[PDB]
Amino acid sequence: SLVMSSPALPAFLLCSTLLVIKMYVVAIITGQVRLRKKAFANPEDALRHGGPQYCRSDPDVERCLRAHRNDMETIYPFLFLGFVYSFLGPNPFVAWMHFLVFLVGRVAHTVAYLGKLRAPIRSVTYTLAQLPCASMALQILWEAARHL
Amino acid sequence: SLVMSSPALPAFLLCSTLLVIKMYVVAIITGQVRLRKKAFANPEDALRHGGPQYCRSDPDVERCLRAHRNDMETIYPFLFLGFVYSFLGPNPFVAWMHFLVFLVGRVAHTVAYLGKLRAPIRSVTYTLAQLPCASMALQILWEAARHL
Amino acid sequence: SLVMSSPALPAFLLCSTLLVIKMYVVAIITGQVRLRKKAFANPEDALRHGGPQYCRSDPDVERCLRAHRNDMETIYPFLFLGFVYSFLGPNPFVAWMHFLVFLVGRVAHTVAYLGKLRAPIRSVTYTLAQLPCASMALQILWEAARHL
Ligand SMILES: N#Cc1cccc(C#N)c1-c1nc2c3ccccc3c3cc(Cl)ccc3c2[nH]1
Ligand SMILES: N#Cc1cccc(C#N)c1-c1nc2c3ccccc3c3cc(Cl)ccc3c2[nH]1
Ligand SMILES: N#Cc1cccc(C#N)c1-c1nc2c3ccccc3c3cc(Cl)ccc3c2[nH]1
Ligand SMILES: CCCCCCCCO[C@@H]1O[C@H](CO)[C@@H](O)[C@H](O)[C@H]1O
Ligand SMILES: CCCCCCCCO[C@@H]1O[C@H](CO)[C@@H](O)[C@H](O)[C@H]1O
Ligand SMILES: CCCCCCCCO[C@@H]1O[C@H](CO)[C@@H](O)[C@H](O)[C@H]1O
Ligand SMILES: CCCCCCCCO[C@@H]1O[C@H](CO)[C@@H](O)[C@H](O)[C@H]1O
Ligand SMILES: CCCCCCCCO[C@@H]1O[C@H](CO)[C@@H](O)[C@H](O)[C@H]1O
Ligand SMILES: CCCCCCCCO[C@@H]1O[C@H](CO)[C@@H](O)[C@H](O)[C@H]1O
Ligand SMILES: N[C@@H](CCC(=O)N[C@@H](CS)C(=O)NCC(=O)O)C(=O)O
Ligand SMILES: N[C@@H](CCC(=O)N[C@@H](CS)C(=O)NCC(=O)O)C(=O)O
Ligand SMILES: N[C@@H](CCC(=O)N[C@@H](CS)C(=O)NCC(=O)O)C(=O)O
Repeated sequence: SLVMSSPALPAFLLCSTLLVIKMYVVAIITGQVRLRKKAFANPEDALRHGGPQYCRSDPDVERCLRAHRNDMETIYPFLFLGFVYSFLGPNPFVAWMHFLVFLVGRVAHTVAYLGKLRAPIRSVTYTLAQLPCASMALQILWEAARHL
Repeated sequence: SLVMSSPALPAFLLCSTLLVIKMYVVAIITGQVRLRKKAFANPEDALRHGGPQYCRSDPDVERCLRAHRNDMETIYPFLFLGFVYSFLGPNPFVAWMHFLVFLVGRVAHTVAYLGKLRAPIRSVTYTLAQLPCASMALQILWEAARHL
Repeated sequence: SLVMSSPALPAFLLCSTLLVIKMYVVAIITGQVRLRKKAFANPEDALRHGGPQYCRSDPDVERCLRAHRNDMETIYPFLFLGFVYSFLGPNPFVAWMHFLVFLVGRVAHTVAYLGKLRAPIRSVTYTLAQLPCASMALQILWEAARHL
């Protein structure tokens, strides 16, 4: 199997795929919140689900959308950086720590966001998760630059 | 050519690149709608195109933005999952079916969204397209986990 | 090192990683603008930073969010297209030109957006940067199609 192309790759693929699934869960929650609160973004949706007055914004829906957007701002770059980083021959344990800190940080972020936890809990989880991404980005920069 | 690294890879790259182009088409449509409806997000844009009163929201522009955002929520994860999945040695026909269902589902989604088709047509196309993504994610999870 | 899998790869990884870092910079700027202008998206944030009246929208915050969103609409597809394109054996100089035009175009876009430069400066930078992406997408299409 090509999952063995590098020792850090299986850990990366586990963490990344869990995070993609976590984003799908946010999307599912968002749809459920729209139905429950009867808050739809499109008139065609609203007319199917009770009438035109239900084409409206809702704070809980908007919160779900913010969580999903923040995921796109952070998890998508990780998918790129973590994949490349896996092939740079990092210490396997060090790489696992990068991926684990990101995974735990991001799951905590979603819990803090959707669960409306007091500030600055969410902000701290965001910052914690960005640390390994910054670290990987710099390592990739040096490796890329040195092969120019 | 490295497109032959795995039998499913060419089909994946065809479907993915078509979907990226499809997203670019949505971006082009969005700009055209902004010009036609004179609905700009930035005061500097509005002042070039008729005056400050044209820095305003428009329902058709917002609809285009929702379609593009939903594309980012779904197509970007597919780019990751489909790429990895291509290297896991899936049955070539089975893989083609995963990629084809996603491609057709997503093109239908954009048509349903921008064409304002009655509910739940768009919702069904979204769900249809998510099915192969869920399938690929689970397969990657097992492969990654088993190589830990 | 696996950065040498193809002659264009180091240049791609340099430009891509710089762009990911550039997006992180936009995220940092966004947070700084929220604090400075006291404009928070969440009531829990606002209550930590002065009171509920600071859960409010701000034009500069919204501008930062638009820049970041446009980055997600354009840089993320480049991460995919540029990576694949690097392995298609393009002329090294031609590939460097694709990556450089995208990098310069996108950095200019962010400067034009956040710096509120007169129209159509931002629009032109967007269009300039999309050109190499369109070029790469078409090349990938042909390579993928021909290996079906
Ligand atoms: N419009 C809309 C809409 C808008 C916002 C959230 C949701 C949700 N969750 C929906 C939503 N409604 C339906 C639906 C309604 C009636 C009958 C069937 C369906 C249906 C069937 C499938 Cl297979 C998949 C999804 C849906 C579906 N999604
Ligand atoms: N501002 C703005 C804006 C805002 C929203 C949508 C659109 C569109 N579509 C625009 C928009 N205006 C121009 C433009 C205007 C006058 C002269 C030249 C241009 C121009 C030239 C090139 Cl090469 C590329 C793009 C544009 C362009 N885009
Ligand atoms: N809520 C919120 C919020 C909302 C919008 C922008 C920002 C910013 N920038 C913030 C924000 N506040 C804090 C913060 C506040 C008090 C004490 C500590 C912190 C803090 C600590 C770390 Cl390690 C990282 C981030 C933060 C942080 N971020
Ligand atoms: C991966 C998906 C994670 C979902 C996290 C669910 C967090 C919801 O948690 C809930 O939040 C409510 C406020 O929203 C509170 O009223 C509840 O006390 C709390 O249980
Ligand atoms: C406030 C400062 C936090 C910024 C995060 C920096 C992340 C550190 O990352 C480190 O960078 C070094 C130099 O590039 C490398 O030698 C290390 O391998 C890398 O882990
Ligand atoms: C990849 C891009 C797909 C573009 C799909 C275009 C769908 C537009 O379709 C149009 O929608 C209008 C409402 O918006 C209707 O008034 C028209 O009858 C219909 O033709
Ligand atoms: C409502 C239930 C729909 C959820 C979508 C699940 C997608 C099924 O996906 C399947 O999962 C199996 C176990 O992981 C694998 O053996 C199969 O290869 C895979 O196709
Ligand atoms: C990668 C991050 C790029 C940041 C670009 C910063 C551009 C800010 O530039 C500033 O913009 C202000 C309006 O916003 C103007 O008042 C100032 O004259 C100008 O210096
Ligand atoms: C307004 C027209 C601009 C559209 C951008 C097209 C980008 C051109 O891209 C070119 O496409 C050719 C055919 O696919 C290829 O042979 C070239 O390698 C490629 O650079
Ligand atoms: N787009 C972000 C940029 C900065 C950021 O990501 N901040 C973190 C820590 S405060 C966050 O959780 N933002 C909430 C959000 O993006 O909705 C924002 O508007 O806040
Ligand atoms: N962000 C999505 C999460 C769920 C989702 O993707 N739903 C599908 C099926 S109803 C959709 O097409 N959403 C419309 C959209 O994202 O604007 C939403 O707000 O609806
Ligand atoms: N989502 C974009 C689609 C088209 C686009 O990307 N346009 C460029 C050139 S005008 C841009 O900079 N858009 C500003 C933005 O996305 O906020 C939009 O709404 O404008």
